[PDB]
Amino acid sequence: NKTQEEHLKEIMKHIVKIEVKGEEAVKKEAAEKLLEKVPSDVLEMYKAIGGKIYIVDGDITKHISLEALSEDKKKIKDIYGKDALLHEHYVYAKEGYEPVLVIQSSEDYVENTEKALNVYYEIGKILSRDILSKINQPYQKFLDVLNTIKNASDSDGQDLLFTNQLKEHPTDFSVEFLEQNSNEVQEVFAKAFAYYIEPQHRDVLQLYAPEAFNYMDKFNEQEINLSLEELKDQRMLSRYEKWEKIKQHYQHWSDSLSEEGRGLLKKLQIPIEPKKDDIIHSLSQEEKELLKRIQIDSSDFLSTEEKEFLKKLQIDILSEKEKEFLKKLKLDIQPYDINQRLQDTGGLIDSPSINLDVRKQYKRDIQNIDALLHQSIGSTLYNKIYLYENMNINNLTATLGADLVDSTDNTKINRGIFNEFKKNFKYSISSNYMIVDINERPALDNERLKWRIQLSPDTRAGYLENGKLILQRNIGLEIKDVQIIKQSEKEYIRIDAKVVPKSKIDTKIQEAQLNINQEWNKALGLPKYTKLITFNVHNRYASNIVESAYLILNEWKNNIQSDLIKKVTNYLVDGNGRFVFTDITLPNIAEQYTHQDEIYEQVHSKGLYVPESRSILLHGPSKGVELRNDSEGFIHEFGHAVDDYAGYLLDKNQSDLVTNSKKFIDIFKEEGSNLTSYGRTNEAEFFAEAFRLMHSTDHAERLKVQKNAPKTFQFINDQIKFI
Amino acid sequence: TVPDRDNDGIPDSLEVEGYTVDVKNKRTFLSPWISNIHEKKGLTKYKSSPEKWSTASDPYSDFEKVTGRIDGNVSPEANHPLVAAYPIVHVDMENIILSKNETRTISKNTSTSRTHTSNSNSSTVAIDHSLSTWAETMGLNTADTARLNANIRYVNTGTAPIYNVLPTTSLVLGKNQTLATIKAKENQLSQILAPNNYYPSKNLAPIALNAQDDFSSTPITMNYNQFLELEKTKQLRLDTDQVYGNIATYNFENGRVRVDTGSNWSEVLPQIQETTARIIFNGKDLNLVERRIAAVNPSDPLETTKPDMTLKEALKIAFGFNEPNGNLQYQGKDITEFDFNFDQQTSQNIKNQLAELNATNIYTVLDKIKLNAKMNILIRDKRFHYDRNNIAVGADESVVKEAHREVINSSTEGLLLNIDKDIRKILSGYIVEIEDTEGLKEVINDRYDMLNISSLRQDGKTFIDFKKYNDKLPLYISNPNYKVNVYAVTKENTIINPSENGDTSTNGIKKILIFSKKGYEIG
Amino acid sequence: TVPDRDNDGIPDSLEVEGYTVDVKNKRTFLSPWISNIHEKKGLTKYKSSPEKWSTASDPYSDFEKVTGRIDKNVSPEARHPLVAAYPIVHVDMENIILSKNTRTISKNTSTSRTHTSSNSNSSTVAIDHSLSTWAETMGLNTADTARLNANIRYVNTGTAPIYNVLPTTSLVLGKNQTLATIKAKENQLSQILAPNNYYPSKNLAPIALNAQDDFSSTPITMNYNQFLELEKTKQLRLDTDQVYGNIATYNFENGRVRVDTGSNWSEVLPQIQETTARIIFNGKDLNLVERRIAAVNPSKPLETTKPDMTLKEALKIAFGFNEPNGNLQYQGKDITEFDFNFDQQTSQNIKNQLAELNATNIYTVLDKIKLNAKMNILIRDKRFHYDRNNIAVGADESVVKEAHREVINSSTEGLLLNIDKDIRKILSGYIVEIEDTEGLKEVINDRYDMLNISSLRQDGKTFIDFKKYNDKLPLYISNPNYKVNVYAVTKENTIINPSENGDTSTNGIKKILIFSKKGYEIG
Ligand SMILES: [Ca+2]
Ligand SMILES: [Ca+2]
Ligand SMILES: [Ca+2]
Ligand SMILES: [Ca+2]
Ligand SMILES: [Zn+2]
Repeated sequence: NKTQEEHLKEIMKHIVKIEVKGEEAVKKEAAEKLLEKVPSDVLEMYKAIGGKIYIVDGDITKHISLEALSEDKKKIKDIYGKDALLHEHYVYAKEGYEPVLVIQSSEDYVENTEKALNVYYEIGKILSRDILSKINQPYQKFLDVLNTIKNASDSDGQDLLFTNQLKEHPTDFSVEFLEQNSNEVQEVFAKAFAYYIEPQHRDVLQLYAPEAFNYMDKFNEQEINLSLEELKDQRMLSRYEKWEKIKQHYQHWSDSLSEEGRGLLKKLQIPIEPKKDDIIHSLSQEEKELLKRIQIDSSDFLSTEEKEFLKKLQIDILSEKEKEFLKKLKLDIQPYDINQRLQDTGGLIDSPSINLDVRKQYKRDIQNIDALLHQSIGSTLYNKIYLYENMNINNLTATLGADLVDSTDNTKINRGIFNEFKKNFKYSISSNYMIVDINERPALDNERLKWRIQLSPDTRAGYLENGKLILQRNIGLEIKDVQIIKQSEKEYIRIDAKVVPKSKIDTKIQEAQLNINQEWNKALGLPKYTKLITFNVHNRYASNIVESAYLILNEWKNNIQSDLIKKVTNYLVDGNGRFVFTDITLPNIAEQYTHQDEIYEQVHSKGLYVPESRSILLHGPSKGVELRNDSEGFIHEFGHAVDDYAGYLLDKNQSDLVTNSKKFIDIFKEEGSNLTSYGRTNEAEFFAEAFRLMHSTDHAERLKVQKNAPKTFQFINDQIKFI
Repeated sequence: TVPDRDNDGIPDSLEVEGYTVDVKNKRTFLSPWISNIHEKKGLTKYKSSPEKWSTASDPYSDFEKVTGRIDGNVSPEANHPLVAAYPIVHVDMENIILSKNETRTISKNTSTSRTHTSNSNSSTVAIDHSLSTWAETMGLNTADTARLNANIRYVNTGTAPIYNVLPTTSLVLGKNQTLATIKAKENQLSQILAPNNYYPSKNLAPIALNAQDDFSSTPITMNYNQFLELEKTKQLRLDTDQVYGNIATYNFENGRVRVDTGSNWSEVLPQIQETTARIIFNGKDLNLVERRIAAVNPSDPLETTKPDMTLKEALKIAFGFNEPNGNLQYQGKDITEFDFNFDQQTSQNIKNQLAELNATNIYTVLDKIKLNAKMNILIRDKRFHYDRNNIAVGADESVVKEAHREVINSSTEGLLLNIDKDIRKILSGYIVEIEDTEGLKEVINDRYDMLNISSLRQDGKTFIDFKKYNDKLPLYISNPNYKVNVYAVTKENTIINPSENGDTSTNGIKKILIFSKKGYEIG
Repeated sequence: TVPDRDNDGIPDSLEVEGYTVDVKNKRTFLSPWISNIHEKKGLTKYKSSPEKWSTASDPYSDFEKVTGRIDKNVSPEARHPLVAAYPIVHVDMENIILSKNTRTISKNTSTSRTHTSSNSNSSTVAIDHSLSTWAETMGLNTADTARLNANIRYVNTGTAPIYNVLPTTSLVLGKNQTLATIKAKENQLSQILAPNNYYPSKNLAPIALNAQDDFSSTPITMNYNQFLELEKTKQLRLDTDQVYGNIATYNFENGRVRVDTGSNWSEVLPQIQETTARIIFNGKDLNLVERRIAAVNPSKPLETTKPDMTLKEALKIAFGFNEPNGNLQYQGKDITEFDFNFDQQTSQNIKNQLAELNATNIYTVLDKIKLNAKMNILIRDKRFHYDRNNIAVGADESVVKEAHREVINSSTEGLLLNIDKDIRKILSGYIVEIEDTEGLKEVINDRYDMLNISSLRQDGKTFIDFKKYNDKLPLYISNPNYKVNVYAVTKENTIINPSENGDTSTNGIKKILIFSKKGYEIG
């Protein structure tokens, strides 16, 4: 316990002094103790935009740089909204193209909260009005903060951070309001910065308005360094000094290059296009006569470019046994692309879904590229490195790739689809080769996603001369923040990521797999160790494919009664069933080439039922030609599963499906011509289409099958009677 | 971290710049003063001293005053850190009964009041002199000896309770003839004496001097000359010391408030009396109320570190003045109705502060007058006239006549009219006379002590009685043309003895005409 | 790592080289003396001793004295480190009655604190002798025994308060006949006796010897020889000892000041009286005011580490002398109007320090005279005469005439004028005679005990009353040719008894006229 002479020692430690430095040295040291609390980043940015820090004495209107101010600008309202005059006040900041910070010096900045609070308010007003208004900030993130503040239950944040004009605004805050009232948003950001910096009021700003506290805390931790580097991006000499340091560091690996390495890098840049005479001379037989007479614009297996290439090959010289030659000649005209092979395989370059020596040439060239990419990044010439990428949305998803951008003006982002995008985009896995940039270049018209990669100390890469860099294979990326920016009046998406090893991301996916298996055995009544859901995921949009499985299976659960679910899933558990929710290509998850007969008979589409092993696939990025979302794709494949299980309940030694019986082919020729065009190809697709549309979300699509095919409705409701 | 010189629980910059206690989701939160919120809620801007564990030198700290962790009996204007909490006990005597030491006895009902002359407290008993010679009733010789007996009640007007101890009261006749000394029996009674309450409180029996129960206490006795002077002056005088006993303090581990034996009032009152500025005020119901506000003593380095206290802010935090539309006022009663009496040294200081500001009207510059410690300010009411003890004993004739403007039920049984509760105090009686048309006036209670004809009724008004000294008969109106004057006398004009010539009649008594009506249906 | 030998809380270089206590942004702040900053603000340059916990050897430390962390009752001129804070208590006797163990005599006595040519505080009671033989009036034979009874008030004049214990006063008649011994009632009163206050205070009842409610007090009695000596001398003497109870200390943990049971005034007074120089002074209101200032003692090696104390700085820090324009003065009163009295040892020392400096006049060399410990200096006013007790008991004729010279009224009924409150302490009354031009004088109240015609007035200007002892009738001259002479009598000339011849006349009273007018219209 403390005795009394110890209290004498504490109170003399606060009271007694030994050295007095006069006036002006303490005047100088009080000002630096004032400016020590501010992050150094905004001082460096105020240094870079052309600002001067003037610690003066006496009056502040008597300084030279504030001489030409009018009578009107000398009426200043402080942090609390009350009146002041500039010959009475002590800090003013000059606006425009040459800003000036003027601070009256005194010994009252060391202990007081008020004067230091007003100084940090003026510094925050500089930050909101000058630095951030050169990269078009504040923006939609801070508008979400503002609408969270003014739609609260309690009315203390509105009193603390808003003026009277922002109170009486009856609706919410749109981006029009940030356009034509940007100075009010600047005042609000300044006031939040002021209450966050001064360490007496930090707990008060946490208590009265917590969301502004979270915003400013995450801002002063990460976004201020990111914004300083993006402000240096607007300047050219910083770009070329970063260019200089990267070229000097990566000089010796470009000095240790051979001709074969440069040829491999250039063949990794562009696809090796196929030539046409080597295609035509390859046949020379009856095969030329099968290529010569053919319905070009009738078969639905090849794309537009591929049918045009075959139309180009007719001038270089049918749903029957000729189209197998089309399946075989689909892979024959595809360019030698390393990126497409790495993008489609998902790490298994031994997947035998293409030709033999082409697979071997792929594998040897990929091992050559990975063996040449051996140089680490860990160096002493630089601090944190910010490497960019412009990427298309269609490389991640085709479900949101069309409705991301609004239809009225194509320079906006639709906010509902943006929140659907933002909801579960937590991480990323880079299997293919990220050809990244050193500095910023503007994007192509299809590419609104503007990545920004922060590296690792163990990043392995190689250098190119034209202003690019390439990353290696199997890199883990954990997403930090996804926000809408504006650049040159075109609204975009900015995405940050942070490099992690692959084992953490696959550990997360293993944990999520075990959790979804426990939950959907618990909801279906199945054995403890059954593996019914699995994830073979390796691509960039991994997290949303992991998270969207829950919505897919719940929507399949809600659209069908529970008895058919239980019975057909019991059949699938008996037949080694899975529900592969993957985002890699369909012939490469190894539930499908372990039962097919030919390589060119492989299938790539939305959902797929493997008849021998009783599996249901799904594809992540790709969107169906018919479907509206993936949940109808899962019901669409559960249709084929019900077809197989009904084919087993006619005879346990006979045909696999109930639609191959001739007791449904008559109904398929009677009522198979009143519904959508996808099922019209043959009987099984109409079967799955009827089973998809009978269990719709809204009941009117269920009632269309009631009105158009009533006997098929009665037959399908007799096919549920198999229990 | 954050510097804390005094270890009271509040940091320094909050104590110099204003702090307040806010509650958000049922948790006490100590905040810097942010004026754009805290005026809308109605919270209060406190200020205190960075280097004192209690600013007004009273036993309760700064933090325990601003947060409510304090003894619950402490008055609400003593919760501010700048207002001192300390008890003020005087003695209230209700009636006296005089008897001969063996009817021959006297029983009168007295009206006592607290005094303040030009630190210790006292009270002055005015024995009622009207009807119901004292030596004739008692039958006393020159060789007599008298016995005195009364009923007292201890009353607290301070801002802090007193636990288990009562003071030691001396009884003074005249100037310095001590008749008796009153002490509290058994020395520890297990009682409580809250601020603005009595002991024993108004619904129990009063403490009797030498009661019917006990015998062994000292009989109060007088000689003949003391009884002569007491028949002359009708006025005793109580004096009370300042032994108040231990203090109730707070505990943080269980919230209990207990009488701590290691802390006493008699060693903390001579600090409050040395570092505060005392303001006395009687605008409530003409009883004197004393408060002490902490102020800056310029020649003492730990006393210049208190906040600066203007006289406006002192009146606001002490007595509940507020300014609705600029004019500072007390429940409608504006401050131009109030005097300012000073003692000598603070009159010198106020005159120097007014000469410095180049202003002459003190009622207009109250936000600029600074208070220093060791002052004495007396704020009285302008309407009344005060005697040697600052007690209202007189008035001007205008308000006394305007007290009797509002009539209710006039008849010949008496007068029942609505009268104000402040103007009942200064009035001591009424004189009632019959005037003919011809010019003869016949006073109907022709003695100095038949003036107690008014009597309060419990609904809240007084009923004058005409029957009371006319042999319980109504007013004889033979000819209702001529009229009856019934009018009043003030305590500074009242006679309390027979005259030196022996004149018992109502002549020589000053008077204020309040009433003359015709006699028929108007009256 | 900071040098601190005395453990008081201030480093050493601050204490030898000068330091000051400043308050800046409402915070205490102790710092070295830097002249170009601190001379402008009006701060005080303090110095002290690095090896004493208290420089004047009183129980308050140097840090607690300079910063204000002290019991607030300590007088403002004892907050300097060099002035010693300690109580000085004597006994003030108001009035006496002599009764026979009406026929009892009652007089009003006027006592004063004396200092003859350090231990104990004696006071000399002067009994009034005017009109109310004492042996006749009490009816006393040879074998009588008288009884004494009076009223006293303990009065402090020091610089530090006394808690709970009053001293023990002896009552001495004549030279060394002890009459009785006055002790404290009840052995604890639970009071405080501050500096410059009376116990009981001026608005309560005095402490009575052999009180009414007490009975176990021993009767204070006399025999016949002592009674005749008391009548023929009109004087007592009160010798008070120095038991002063405990000391209030300051608790650094929570700002509390309480009476400490382990620290005592009886063990720190004989160090104050051994290391400090005493300067007694009576310029303020002609009472002997004792102070002690810390000073060097050259033959002691822990006493030469005190600061060097001149006599100018001693007067400035103890008594509030100031030099506005180079002339050192006391609120306008200049120090060429004060004399210096010494005792023998310090007289020899001052003569050596003057013969060193080649100076002859002390009043021009006061900033060069160095004090040392155990000196004794007495500073008295030049205008008055003094007796052995150093009470002001007379003046010259010129200053009395020139003080009375501004006369307001002079007629055949009295005389009213303005008189100063210093000259009203040396006059025992007034008498008026009529002197004939052939040489016949006519004293109108020709007795030694009808002098008290003067009365203090509510105007403050006394009226010499010609009426009261002329059979309540004014003066009629028969011829305005011969003159009217009124004259005051001064206290060294006032006779208190008849002579051995039983004379009651006016001869023998050495006159000092305040009046010289021929009797007619001039006066
Ligand atoms: Ca504090
Ligand atoms: Ca405090
Ligand atoms: Ca020291
Ligand atoms: Ca020292
Ligand atoms: Zn189809």
